[PDB]
Amino acid sequence: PRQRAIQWGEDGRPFHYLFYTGKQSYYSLMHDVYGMLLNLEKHQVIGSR
Amino acid sequence: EDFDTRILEVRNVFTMTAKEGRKKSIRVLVAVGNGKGAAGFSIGKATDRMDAFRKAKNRAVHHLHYIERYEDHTIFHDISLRFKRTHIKMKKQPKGYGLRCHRAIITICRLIGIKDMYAKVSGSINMLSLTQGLFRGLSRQETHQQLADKKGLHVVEIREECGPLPIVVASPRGPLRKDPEPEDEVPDVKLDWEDVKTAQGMKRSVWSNLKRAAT
Amino acid sequence: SNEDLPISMENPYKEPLKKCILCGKH
Amino acid sequence: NVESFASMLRHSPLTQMGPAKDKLVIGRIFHIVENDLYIDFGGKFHCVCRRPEVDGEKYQKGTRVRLRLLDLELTSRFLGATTDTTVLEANAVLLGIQES
Amino acid sequence: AFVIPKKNVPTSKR
Amino acid sequence: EDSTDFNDKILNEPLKHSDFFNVKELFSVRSLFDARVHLGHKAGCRHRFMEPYIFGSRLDHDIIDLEQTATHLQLALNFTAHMAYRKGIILFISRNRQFSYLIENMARDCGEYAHTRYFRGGMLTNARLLFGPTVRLPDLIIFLHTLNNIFEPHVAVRDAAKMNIPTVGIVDTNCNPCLITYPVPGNDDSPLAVHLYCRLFQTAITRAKEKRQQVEALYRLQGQK
Amino acid sequence: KVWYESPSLGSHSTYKPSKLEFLMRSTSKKTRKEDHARLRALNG
Amino acid sequence: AGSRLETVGSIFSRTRDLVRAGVLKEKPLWFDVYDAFPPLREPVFQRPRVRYGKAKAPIQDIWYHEDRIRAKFYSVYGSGQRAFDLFNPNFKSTCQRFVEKYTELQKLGETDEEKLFVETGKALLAEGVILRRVG
Ligand code: FES
Ligand SMILES: [Mg+2]
Repeated sequence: PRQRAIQWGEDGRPFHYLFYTGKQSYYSLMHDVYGMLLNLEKHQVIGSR
Repeated sequence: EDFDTRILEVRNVFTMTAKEGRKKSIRVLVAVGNGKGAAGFSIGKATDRMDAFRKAKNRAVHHLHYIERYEDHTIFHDISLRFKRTHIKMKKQPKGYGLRCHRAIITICRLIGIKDMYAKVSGSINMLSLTQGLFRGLSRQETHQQLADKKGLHVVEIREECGPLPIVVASPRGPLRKDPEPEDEVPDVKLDWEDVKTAQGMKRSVWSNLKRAAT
Repeated sequence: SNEDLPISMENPYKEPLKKCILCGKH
Repeated sequence: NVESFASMLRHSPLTQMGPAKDKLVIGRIFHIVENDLYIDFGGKFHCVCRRPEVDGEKYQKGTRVRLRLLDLELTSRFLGATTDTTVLEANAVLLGIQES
Repeated sequence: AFVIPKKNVPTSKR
Repeated sequence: EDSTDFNDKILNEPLKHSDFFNVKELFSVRSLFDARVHLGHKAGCRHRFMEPYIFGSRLDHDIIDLEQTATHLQLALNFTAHMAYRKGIILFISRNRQFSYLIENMARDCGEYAHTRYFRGGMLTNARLLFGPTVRLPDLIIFLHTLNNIFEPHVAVRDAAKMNIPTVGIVDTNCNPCLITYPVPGNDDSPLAVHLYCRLFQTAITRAKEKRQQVEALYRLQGQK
Repeated sequence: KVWYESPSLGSHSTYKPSKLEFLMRSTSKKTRKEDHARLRALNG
Repeated sequence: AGSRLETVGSIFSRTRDLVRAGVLKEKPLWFDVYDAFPPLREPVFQRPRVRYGKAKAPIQDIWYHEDRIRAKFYSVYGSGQRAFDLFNPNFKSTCQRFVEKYTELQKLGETDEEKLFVETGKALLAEGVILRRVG
């Protein structure tokens, strides 16, 4: 089974700024999507599931 | 390794359950301490008595109080407090007095490192109230240095064995006041009738001052 | 001391209390 | 000769306004959710006003508008409460757009 | 100091 | 032999100066006043432990004394800069969703950490189980909002004290500063106030990290020769 | 308060009775003691 | 070994004491910084208590002398049809312009209140200001 890599180095500092959420990958994705929705505002089916 | 653990209470608690009727679990109260002022207590709960011992003793080590000791043998001043319905009155005592206290207090005092103290427990004698009531009172005791700093005066100890020699035990780190502490001709302090009745020889008990093993 | 400090007084913007339609009438 | 806080407070427009009830203020739309316009008008809390039916498309992010203020912060104390419940928004009525 | 039985074997884990 | 000089020239030297990072140049009572930091909640929402930090009530709206905020903010920024200098882990926490995106970006930009999402029970008090026995917890937690969405204290305020973590926190007039190590009375609602705080902390943290690199680099060049 | 209970910890929470809230809800969640009150009073 | 008794003292006192007792082998990274630059108040848990009887908060209402002039101006002339611009830190409303003129005329020695208010309205009308009496 795919194994998550270490989430910190030797000094103990986590690599990702959302480490302490416990869901850094999920919240990093929500953070990226929420940011895109904002930039659009500043600027302004059958075959897929 | 520096910490010792002592059991204070082992109880069988019986829970009525929707489908399984009366079930039996264990509630344990244990105290931990290193004998140098650091001590704590924790409750442990489990179906087995030995799992409760592990939970209580391991949890207590993360809830340690620090207790200040006068000359590393007694408390800094007389402590009288009530926790819920349990009253605990503790008296500062000189070296060689030993621990003349409730057996549970004796156990806890050896973990904290207090060698000489008198304590009297009144009202409800509930082990849990006594334990946390004891730790609350011992953790809120003002040391002599704090008294000197708070009042900006010298703390001078008068010992009858040393006669009239004044022994300064604490001096304020900040400036030293020049105005003497007001001398109220009569203090408005509340007194304990048990303490007063003893000093007046009117306290008669066959159980007081009995010969007991070294504690 | 300082001229811009607040001054103690009664609320100058306070509104009058409400009155019933018959307040002040026999 | 450094201005003190007491001086800043005395001469601030928000202090000089007095009570906020029935006061006309200029706001700025900074966030829009469907037909809900979030308008900042210089106070602690923004107000939320529904897009007017007439000239609704003129109200966009950054559009400056005229408001009639009612309360700077909507708060009320409910029975059995030790403190006040606040909705964290001001109460204001949207009148229209400000133009030069 | 005294002995309490050891709680579990660490290998009994993922 | 060489470690004591390292810790003395790098770790102990900054602690001998009143403002080693010059964080007083980052703000002024006027700059705070323009960001509406003095605006507090209504008197009916006032917490009694916030009365020391309140200038008064202007028509039932509490005003925060910016003279105190300036002194408290100086202490909070100085502590935060020193912890960044020492390479401490700084975690920003806030549940105000109006500023979740802003705060998360400020953390990433300064090289620190943000937790603006739902705070799960035991993130700090049970971190070894949730993350692993070798997990390193934060050395400093900075609250831009100390209350959760139901107007109660953020659980991390209590849990930070349990784990002996110092806390910096913006405390509005309805907040409880008792357990916050370095409280900073200020408006936590206005976008201008929150944006200001993020600039100050981001700048204080970034300056301290560059100062740490400068000193280390100088200490090495001089060491060889 | 009265015999009618008002001790709810989240008394300051903003009541949001909408169709979208029902979909974004924990399936485990069950109605609290004073949760029916708002429904009984909103229907009135 | 540590202490999670967040209601017993402060993180500094609890950490300082356990360091002395030898319970904590090393000081935490923040301890030396706290020692050098401590907060104004030591962070000790306190339980907020409710006031009863004759106990009242010391917070005082913020008032100024000119507020009396503002209350009368709003009563007599109402709020100006001009809109407040609270973004401009130097904005001056019709009331503030009235207050400044009222203050100037008072410094010229006039002391009557009803007379000092009528002369102020005339001065502004001469300057072109619109003052529509509410009633
Ligand atoms: S309000 Fe009814 S008599 Fe005055
Ligand atoms: Mg606030």
